[PDB]
Amino acid sequence: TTYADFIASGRTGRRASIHD
Amino acid sequence: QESVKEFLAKAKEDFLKKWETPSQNTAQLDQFDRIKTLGTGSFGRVMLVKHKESGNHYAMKILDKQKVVKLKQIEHTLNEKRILQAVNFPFLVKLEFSFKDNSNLYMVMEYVAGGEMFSHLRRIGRFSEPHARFYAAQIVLTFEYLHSLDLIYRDLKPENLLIDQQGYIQVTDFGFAKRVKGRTWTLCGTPEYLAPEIILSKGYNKAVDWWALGVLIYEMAAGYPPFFADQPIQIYEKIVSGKVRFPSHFSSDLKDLLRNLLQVDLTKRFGNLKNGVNDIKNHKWFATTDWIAIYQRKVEAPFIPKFKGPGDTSNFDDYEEEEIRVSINEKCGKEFTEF
Ligand SMILES: Nc1ncnc2c1ncn2[C@@H]1O[C@H](COP(=O)(O)OP(=O)(O)OP(=O)(O)O)[C@@H](O)[C@H]1O
Ligand SMILES: [Mg+2]
Ligand SMILES: [Mg+2]
Repeated sequence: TTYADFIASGRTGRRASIHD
Repeated sequence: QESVKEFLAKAKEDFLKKWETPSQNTAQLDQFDRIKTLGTGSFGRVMLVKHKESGNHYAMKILDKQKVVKLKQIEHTLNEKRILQAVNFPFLVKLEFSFKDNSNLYMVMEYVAGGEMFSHLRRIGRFSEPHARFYAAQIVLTFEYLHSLDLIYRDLKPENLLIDQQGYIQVTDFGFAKRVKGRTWTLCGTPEYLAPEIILSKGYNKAVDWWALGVLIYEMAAGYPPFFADQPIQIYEKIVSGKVRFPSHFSSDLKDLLRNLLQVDLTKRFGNLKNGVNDIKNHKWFATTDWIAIYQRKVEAPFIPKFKGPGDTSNFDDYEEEEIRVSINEKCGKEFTEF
């Protein structure tokens, strides 16, 4: 499922902002 | 809709007064006992603190001046404080004090003890559409307010939205907020929430906030973002494609709203058309939304965080703690004169 693929992925925790 | 344009007009005049003459130096470090880190960032951290004289709790964002200069973030940092001290709105976190010392810049905000929307969303999995709509409505009003002041927010995401004791949203993290009347070009934001025109280095305007609202609503209702992968470059490929698939449980009205917010073509994106924010406020997905009642915070919240006292941090993750160092020599005084 899409949810299962998300939860198994590397970006499910807090996401930092970016700039450059 | 006549009450609101008169409200915005008066709002712009008090904002402009503070924008033109910002407050400075309204407290000092030893007036606060530092208790716990609530979050960290590239240039420092946010700590729960207790103000000695009043006993009130606050969230103190601490920025290392030398590191801000090193990473060429002076303008963004000065933007953040100049804008936050000048705004006033029921869903924006309040800046209560600010000051600097030899080493650091300090922004002391009201402490929003309910924690990040992010934590609650990941814990519960996803929000039902009325729950998601209650939050979305607050962001719609808040962007209406900010954009009327020629401000662009540029970092909407559940990590930057706090839930207060009433269950309402408080927007924090003005680190990329900018007052601009033209287009602007900085690549900044958070990968999953970047509009296509940011990625494509086209120049962009306030419409990127409305795109981000589309991403936020999707993530709140689905429990995962519309564009995800393990690395940003892969996320960017998906965003610019603009192909979006919706969960089977999304209502027809929600899918329609999102097709219009997650619109890759600037010409067609809701929030950016001739009717502006009213295209959003009048969309069928918001038919049950009493916009004035939301603004007045009279709608019952779908969720209320439990707090065991002022100073409770149970709704926040734990972070590694660090001594706050203040040099006996002034660092970067000229760079941050106006702070
Ligand atoms: N007023 C506040 N009350 C309670 N917690 C807060 C408050 N402001 C910030 N925080 C907490 O501290 C965290 C970091 O704050 P903030 O997002 O301003 O830092 P940042 O370094 O700009 O992060 P980024 O740019 O990576 O999103 C927030 O995500 C939130 O968990
Ligand atoms: Mg943040
Ligand atoms: Mg930030």
